[PDB]
Order: sequence, then C-alpha cells, then structure tokens
Amino acid sequence: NSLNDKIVTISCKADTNLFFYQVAGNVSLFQQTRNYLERWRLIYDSNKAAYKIKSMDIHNTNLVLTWNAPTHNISTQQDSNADNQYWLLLKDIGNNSFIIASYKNPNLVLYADTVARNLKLSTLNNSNYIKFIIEDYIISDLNNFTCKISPILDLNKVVQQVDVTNLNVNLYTWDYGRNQKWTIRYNEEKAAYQFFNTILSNGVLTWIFSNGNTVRVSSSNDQNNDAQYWLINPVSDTDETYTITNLRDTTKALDLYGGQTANGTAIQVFNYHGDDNQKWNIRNPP
Amino acid sequence: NSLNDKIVTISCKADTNLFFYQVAGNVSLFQQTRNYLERWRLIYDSNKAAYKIKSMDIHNTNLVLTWNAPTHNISTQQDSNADNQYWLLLKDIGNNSFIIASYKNPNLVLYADTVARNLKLSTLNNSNYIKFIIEDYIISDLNNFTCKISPILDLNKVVQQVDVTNLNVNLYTWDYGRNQKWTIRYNEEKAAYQFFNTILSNGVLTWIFSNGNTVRVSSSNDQNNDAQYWLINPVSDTDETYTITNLRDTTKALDLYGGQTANGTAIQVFNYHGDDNQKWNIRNPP
Amino acid sequence: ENIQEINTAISDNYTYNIPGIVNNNPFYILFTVNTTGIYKINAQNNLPSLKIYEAAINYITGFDSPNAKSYLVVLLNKDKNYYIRVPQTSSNIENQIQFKREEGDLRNLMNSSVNIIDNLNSTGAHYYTRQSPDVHDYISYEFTIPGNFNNKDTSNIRLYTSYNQGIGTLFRVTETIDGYNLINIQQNLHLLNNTNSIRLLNGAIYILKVEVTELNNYNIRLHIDITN
Amino acid sequence: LPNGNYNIKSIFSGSLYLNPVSKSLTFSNESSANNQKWNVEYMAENRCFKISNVAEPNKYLSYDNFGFISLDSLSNRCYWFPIKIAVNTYIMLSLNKVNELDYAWDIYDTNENILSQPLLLLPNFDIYNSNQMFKLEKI
Repeated sequence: NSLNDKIVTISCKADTNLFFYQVAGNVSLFQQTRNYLERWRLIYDSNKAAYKIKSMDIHNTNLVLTWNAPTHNISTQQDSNADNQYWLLLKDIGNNSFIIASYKNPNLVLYADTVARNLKLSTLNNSNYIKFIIEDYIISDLNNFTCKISPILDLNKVVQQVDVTNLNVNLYTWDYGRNQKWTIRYNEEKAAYQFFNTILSNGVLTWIFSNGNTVRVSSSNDQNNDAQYWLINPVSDTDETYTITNLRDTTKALDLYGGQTANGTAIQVFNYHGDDNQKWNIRNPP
Repeated sequence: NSLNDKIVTISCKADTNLFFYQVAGNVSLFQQTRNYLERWRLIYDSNKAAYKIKSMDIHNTNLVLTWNAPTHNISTQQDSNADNQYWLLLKDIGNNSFIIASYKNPNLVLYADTVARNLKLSTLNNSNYIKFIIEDYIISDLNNFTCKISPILDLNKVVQQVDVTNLNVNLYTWDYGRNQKWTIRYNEEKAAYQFFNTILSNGVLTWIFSNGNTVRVSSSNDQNNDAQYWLINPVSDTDETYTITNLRDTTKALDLYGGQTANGTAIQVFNYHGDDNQKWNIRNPP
Repeated sequence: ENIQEINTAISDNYTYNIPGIVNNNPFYILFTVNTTGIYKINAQNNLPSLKIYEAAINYITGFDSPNAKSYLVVLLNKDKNYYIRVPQTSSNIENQIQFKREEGDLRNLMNSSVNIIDNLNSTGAHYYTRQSPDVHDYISYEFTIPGNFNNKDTSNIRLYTSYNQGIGTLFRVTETIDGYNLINIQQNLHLLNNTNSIRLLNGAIYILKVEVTELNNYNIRLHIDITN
Repeated sequence: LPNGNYNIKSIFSGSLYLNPVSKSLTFSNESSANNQKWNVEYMAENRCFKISNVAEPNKYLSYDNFGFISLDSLSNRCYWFPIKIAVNTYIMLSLNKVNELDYAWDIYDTNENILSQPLLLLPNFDIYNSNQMFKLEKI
C-alpha cells in the first residue's frame, strides 16, 4: 500500500543509464527512453507479500516480468498469476536501492548482465549487479532533464529568463537560447522539483511571494525557500502535458498572465483552476 | 543511516512474542523483557552498506551478532569489525519486516528456530522464519504496555481518571484501581501514542484545548484529534522517566499543576520547560 | 585344521584369498600389522562371520553362527600376533578376507563384531541371538529401518535384551567414498527390559553398540520391535 | 559408490529425474532418454567423483559463478564429494570449499514440489537438509 499500483522505471545501480526495457516478450537493459517501453506497474498481492511487475506496453497490455524457471532467463510472458511472475521488492536501507527476489525461489534475485544488456539470476551477494533503482516514472523522466516549457495556448512560445543579468521571467518565442531552457532537478528530501535556467549556474525558478503573485529566477544558494520548489503533475491522458504547482502554496499553480499567447507576457502564479493558461508542455528541446 | 546508531529490539515475524536476547556470548529467542538484554545498537558502515548488530549488554560492552562460519550457528563475539559481523538489513516493503542477510555471504540469512529458541543461518524461502521486526526500543517497550504513571515529585502518587463516569484527570495515591492504570498504544500512521485508561474501553488521555490547559479522558472514536495523541520521550540517564508532549502542539507537555503533590491536584498541559513537574515515571503496576 | 600364514605384515589394505581346498574344515590365518591401529576385517559379503585371537592365546572378539553376517572392528598392535578363525564354508565358493585400516568414525566400534541385520522388512517383533561377550566387552548391530526414506517417515523402535544387562550407544550411519560416518545420537541406553521406544527415520541405517555389563546367559538376544 | 550409469532424483519425488534444460539442471518427467542417465566415475587421486551426462559424455556436472549447477567441460569444479546418509541417498558436496564453506547441490521446494526448479550450489552445514538430499539409482 505504498508501491502498489505505482508506475515506475527500474534502472541498474551497476549502470544508472540502463533501464528495464520490454518489446514483444523480450526484456533487456537499454538507455533512457522516457516512454512506456521502460514503464512498469507494480502490482501488490498482500497474501504473498510480493509484486507482479507489469509492462505498460500499449499494444500488449498483459505482459509481466517472468522468470523462466529453471533456466537463467528472464522475459515477459502473459500474466497467469504464477509464482514465477511474483517478486519480493526488498529495499536495501541506507543504500536506497532494491533487491528483487523471485517469489518462486527467494534464494534467487535479478542480476543485471550489463555486458549482455539483459537480466539473469544470482544468489544474494554484495555486488551492485543485483541492486536496482525503482523510481516513479515522472521523477525518472524529469530528473536532470533539460527541457523547454511551453503553454498549450502557443507551443511555439516558451517560458524564458530575459538575460544573464535580468533575472525576470517572461514568455517569448522559441529561439533555442539558453535562457529558454531549464534543467529540472528533483530534491528527494522535499519531494519537489527545481527548474535551473541554463544561462545561470545556480539560477532557479523562484516564486517571489513578496511582490505577491509574480515569478523570477534567483540564486539557488538561498537554501530554505519553499517557493524555489515546485510540484509537477501529469495532465491526465497526455504524454508531455503537466500542471506545475508551487511548494509553499500548492493552490498556486504557475500561470500565463490572462491567457495571452504574446511576446513578453508575464509569467506568474495564480490560483489553480485546471484552466488552459495553467497547463504546460515540458519537452526535449529539438 | 536512518538506522545508524539506533537502539532497537528485534523480534520474530514467526512468533512476535520472541525477541533476540543476549547473555555472555549466547544469542537466544526469549519473551519480552523490556531491558538491555533485548536491545541492540545498529551500527552502519557506509562503505560496506551493512550493519553491525551490537548488544547493549551492560557488562560486556563490545559484543556483536556474529556468524560462526563455517557452521550455521550465530553468537555474540567481541567486535573486530569482521565481515561475519556485518549484516544487510533488507526491508520487505508492505510486510513491515526485515530479512537480515550475512554481509560475509548474502546467500545466507537469519532464520528463527522458534522451538529450539535460537537463531541459525539459512538459505532463503517465503516463510516468516526468516523475517524480523526491528523496532525502536522505546516504542517496543511501551507499545501495548499497561502502566501506571507517576510524577517524579512523588512516586507514591499516580495520574488517574477520577472514576468511570467522572472523566477528569488528577493526582492520587496509588490504590491499584483500574482508573489508575493506562494502556499505551503506538499509532503507526501518526507516529504518536494514546494512553487508554483501563476503567474504560475507548477512553484516551486528551488535551481539552477548547478549555485552555485542561486534560481529560474522552472517547477514541473521535478520530482525527491530534490532541488525543502524545510523544513520549525518554529522559537521559533514566530507565523509567519520560516527558510526554501533545501531538496537536508539541510545545505542550503533560504537567503537574504547580508541582503540587496533594491528592486531587490537577494534571494539565503547560508550555514545556523540562522542570521536574513535567517528568513522568511510566512503570509496571506491581 | 591347517594353519596358514600371511608372512608379510599388512598395512592399510590387504586381501587374502581362501584356497577353497580348506573350506571343508575350520581353519586359521596367522598375521601381523605393519603399524598399530584399528582394523576392519571381514569375509567377502561379511559371510561367514570370523573370530579373532591375540597371540598365550586370547580370544578378542567374533562368534560362530552359521549364515550370520558380520564384520570385525579391532585394535591391532604391531608388536603382537593375530589369528583369524574362519569357520566351515559348507559351500565351495571362494571367499576373501579383507583387512582395512580405519581412520574415521568406525573406530567407535572397537572392539566388537558388527552383526549385519537384513530381515527388518516390516513392523512387528524381531530378535537376534548371538554368543554373548563377557562383561565390559562389546557386540554391535547394523540395521536399516523398514520403509522408504524421505527424511520424515519414521518408526517406533523398541530395542531390548532378554536376560543380559547391557549399555547401548546408538549411531546414525552415513557413507562416503572414504567409508562410514557415524553420528552418535544416543548413549547410556540400558537394554535389559527397556520399555522406552525411539523414533528413527524409515530407510535410514543405524548401529547399536552394546557393552555387556551383566552376563546372566551364555547368549545375548537383542530384540528390535518395530511399530508405526 | 560403484562406477557406472545412474538416474539422479531428489528425495522430494520418486518420479522426477535430473536432466539439463537449456543451461540449467532440473528434475523432469521420466523420458527413458540418455539425458537422464549419469556416468559416475571415481577419481582415485582426490577421492572424488566426476559425473558426466550419457547424452553428452564430454560434459560434466559443474557449477557456475551465479550459484547454479551446470554441465561443463572438465575442471576442478567437476569433482564431487558425496556423503552417503541412507541406502542410496547422498549429499553432494563440491570438492573445493566455496567461500570457505562446504557447498552442496540444493533443490528448492514449495511444499515438497520441485517442478521447474534449477539445481543450485548452496552452503552445507550438516546432514539433515532435505533440499540437499539426492538419490542415485543405478540404471
């Protein structure tokens, strides 16, 4: 009742650039895709105290991580609720990584063969090849993602800082400028994100609650300001669309002044409404 | 490291009435003693990402849980920081229990022989015999403990409910009545405790904050009142002495009115200063 | 009674072939060991049973029951001589006497004959009569609990004696390429009219070593009654 | 233990027989084929046994770096040290200490069911572990 039903990515502690990847019943280890091929739903069975690990593949919707006992091979097969399709998720405290043990034979755990780029099994040991990073897919996709941020009312416009010295934040047409890109960083402690503007070393997007409803960037070496922090929530049934709410006041979403798809339009906070000048496309800059 | 230096008891998921118990180098499984014989300090080494489990024995002060390789036996031996004295604490999420694996050889984990009442190493399986409950020793000692509560200003008097109909709380000479006994219960979600008076079924010690500093018993089917819940913090150097602070406002401590010790004296809350009239002995009813 | 002789002092391993032309008579084998130690001595299929003597001549251990399977476990000194009385092979198949030096758990069996019991096919009463060792001397019994082994199925075994008092030591037997391994599971078992049962694993092998403490009959009769 | 061809069984089941399946070893339904037949040969120099598959006579029971029994070419990993604990019941230790312990063939069971389990090599402490007990039946 904490991981149950959560959609996650799973990557290797022995190589954090490799993720569990699924296509047509085949499981491998692959670079980050930020799509459903590397997304898995954790499905808890309370009587077994173990989980099914189910591919979010949009074409074959019933595939789960399966140990092909007695062999060393791991694949995805149709969910038949079988013991070889259940896994104990053991969190190694202090290490913030997981060991993933077969319910059918708990002496055996997933082992990342990073050279073969696939999964194997091993008895328990101290190597990093049996440790995994299990992460909510949104955090996984956005953390250390350098993006551009667009209102859905004009995709060809973009949230920017003005220049290296003018730390104000306005809307402007996309021109690939560094002032128009943001490196997102997730702070595990505060359970929230910051947006680092790439024209500054430590400039982060900051709600300046002082002047009421407005937003600038400012130094991130101001340490305990919870308006330097934000919550990012996926707009339902999209791919790239999110709501961005401020940490200090979660009713205060990031707002495009009045709905005005025009150059220099102010970027501010406003009270949440689920209304279109409060929806944002976060994407890779092309 | 969230567990580093923590003092815990460890009991058996297979028989929650059995605790790891240490004397003179022998580890056994024994009923709850609420004393140092069942307390262990978890000592983290970040390089190994593993823990020593050190006995809080008062006489032999450097004994740690040790695997007697090549046998499957366990004992306590002098701490030499050896690999066979280190342990991986693997938290089985959703089951609230731990698998405790040997750092020297993670193929092997602690196994509770509940009929020989001792521990051995074993390969893994899905039984509760390899699962353990690791708990802060204070929570462990107080959770479900039926006690009497005395001001340290006079241990011959107790905090009592007046009678079954009179819900007021005052100081009175100990007379062994059920209105003078309280069953402490830890609330996992709230990370806080209630004190159930044993003269009633659902009556808990409560700060009546709508009447200033008054505390009374009221029903625990009032559900979201933080004023019904308390933090219980040990006083240094003592085995039985605690400060008791209210969950609604932790600056409010259980307080003996005036420091007066007469029969009838009010029990209330007051701003915390740590004076002797805000310290309480929680004790076995004789 | 033609006395034959192994002229060479034997060490660790030795095999002596019965001529076959001496089978129609009780006959003797004179030998010595290269080094002092505990030896297992037996005929080809532990048949026939053998007697051993120290050479004054002194009986050490062994008996003479026809068709009785047994092997001897004896401490042998390199300084002294030893006789083996082989009884009548009233069947003209060539027999072999095997001598083997024991370095392992079988040393727990000196000095005694070990009777091979092979008729425990069921529950119920069984008994075995042999010439009784004198007081402080030993006689052993190697047997297998009936049934299939599964480390779980178990039978109630009542072991006792008829007239002679004896103290029993019960071992569990396992075997590797290096011979027997013995787990001493019970001691101080007073056999004379013992009413206590022991639960033992079906299909497992056990050895009961008995020390005669009271000779009330020329024979010792060991009862192994099995219930389930 | 005399030299020759044996079937190999777990004490959990009298109807399941050791054979290779892909690179693993498992106990399966009777096939009457050579792949369920094992040639046991005593090695005098080290007092151990090597055990080859009749269907693939240049491959021996061995173990890998992952805790599985395997079928490989000859090496010191192919030497087994049996402990006979009943009629033709054995615990099979690796000749070599592994991680400075005795290690033995071990088959995991779920309520005595071993179907589809791979045979592993796991620590051994005594002669009473049912998951470490195997029948060698001459045939």
